Amino acid sequence: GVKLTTQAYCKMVLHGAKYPHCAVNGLLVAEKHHTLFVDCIPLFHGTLALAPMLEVALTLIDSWCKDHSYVIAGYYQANERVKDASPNQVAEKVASRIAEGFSDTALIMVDNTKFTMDCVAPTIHVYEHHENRWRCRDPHHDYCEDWPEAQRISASLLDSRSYETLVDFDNHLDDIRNDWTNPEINKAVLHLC
Amino acid sequence: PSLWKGLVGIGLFALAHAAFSAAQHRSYMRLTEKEDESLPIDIVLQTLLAFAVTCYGIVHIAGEFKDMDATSELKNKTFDTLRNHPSFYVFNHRGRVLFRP
Repeated sequence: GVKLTTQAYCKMVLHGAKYPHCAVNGLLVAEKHHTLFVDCIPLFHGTLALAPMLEVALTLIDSWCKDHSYVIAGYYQANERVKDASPNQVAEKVASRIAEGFSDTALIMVDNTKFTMDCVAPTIHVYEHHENRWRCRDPHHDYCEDWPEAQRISASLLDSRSYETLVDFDNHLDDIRNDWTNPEINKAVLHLC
Repeated sequence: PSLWKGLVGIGLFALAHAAFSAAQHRSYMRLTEKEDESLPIDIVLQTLLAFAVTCYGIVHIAGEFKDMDATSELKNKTFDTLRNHPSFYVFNHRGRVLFRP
């Protein structure tokens, strides 16, 4: 297991729900169970098979994490079709690039079928790097620090229509004054426990 | 706002009143058969003021100009609204699942 925290799960769900018709992806950081994640940074939505902006975002996020003593350890993606949950070339390339700087990196795929309103399941598939390929390490595990609190908080945030304030890196490139660290979501998840 | 319509209406009404006054004065004068050609000054002042006010009011309602530079309204356009093609919409995504599955 990887034991995702609550903030990362809530931000991932909010980013996935903000643009239902598009494909979204972001980054997962961890502090320098197995490897406890701290939070996630949503990167892009729409068309994802383009190099330069992804490279710029990776460099900026890596520098910011290095300043605050973090390390990029996971990559989460969600496709567009409701019946498609397998990794593509872009996700494999990015995860392989990340793996060279940090061991046992995670490839997270969001499952659209289990994307219910409040909760039915963690709706997450976790892939681990074995030799030169990736395998679905899914022994029906619990990849969360505490499932009930996390699902309750995610359901409350979704019901409160709080995804209209989430801002990713694309919105930061559109207007510089936006913030990709999302302090409002952190405050909301701190107050709502 | 909408005050210019009232202003132009008042100007037109004043011009019509001046026209009626001038016609009535001419009709009265032709009765007495006086060849002095006396045009009262107040009527001239009233009609000139009404014409000036009406023209000033009507010059402010014709519309507003627009820049001829073709790259002026695209400074705020973003790629979020440019990638949406209404003719190729597909409703097979996670939006249906999230809202009343």
